[PDB]
Amino acid sequence: GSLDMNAKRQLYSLIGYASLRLHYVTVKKPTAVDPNSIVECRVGDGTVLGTGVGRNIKIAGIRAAENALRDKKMLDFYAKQRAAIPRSES
RNA sequence: GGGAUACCAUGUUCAGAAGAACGUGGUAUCUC
Repeated sequence: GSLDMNAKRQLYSLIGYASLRLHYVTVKKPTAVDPNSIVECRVGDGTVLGTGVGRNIKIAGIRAAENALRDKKMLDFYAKQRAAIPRSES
């Protein structure tokens, strides 16, 4: 299918190059009165592949990955980019 | 007695392209 295992595979394997600067930030810190946690699938400090939320947070973590592999246009877009990438980059 | 997050610690597992990440021991809060 297309989740967790398949996700991590997409992110790193499919779009896991050098300098990409992945950035899955965790927000909404879970609690014993509302575990619910949302993830921020972003990279480069200005790119959001998607977002995810879940009760046991994992669904949030996963949903996060599944979120990044949900934007083929963005995914592939990076493929080319990764290949292009000009000079003078930080 | 079931289940969920988390803390200290430790590792296994998913996969089976690739590699990521979750698990596990116990204390506790909540909850059923």
